[PDB]
Amino acid sequence: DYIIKEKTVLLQKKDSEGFGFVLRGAIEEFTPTPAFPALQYLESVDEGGVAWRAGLRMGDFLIEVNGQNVVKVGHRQVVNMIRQGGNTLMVKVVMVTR
Amino acid sequence: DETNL
Repeated sequence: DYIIKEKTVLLQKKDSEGFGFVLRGAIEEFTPTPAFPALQYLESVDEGGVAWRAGLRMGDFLIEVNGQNVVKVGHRQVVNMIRQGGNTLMVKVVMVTR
Repeated sequence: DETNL
């Protein structure tokens, strides 16, 4: 079986810091499966970080960046889309279990 | 490929 937990969070950081996560991902012909529901995912998240306090964890997959779907969007364009918002980031992720 | 955010 699969347990898919969708969670939508708003990340608010200061100028002198980061969101506190490492985005990893990726070709491009992508078929979302329950195990891999997206391409880009959080490889690590800094404990007590902005992202971390927001609820986000290692393994979460990035579905949306600021209301816009990034399910099939490349790594470059996603990092690029994250920077676009500056200190505010609304992100929609999925935590896949079992 | 990775990025620190």
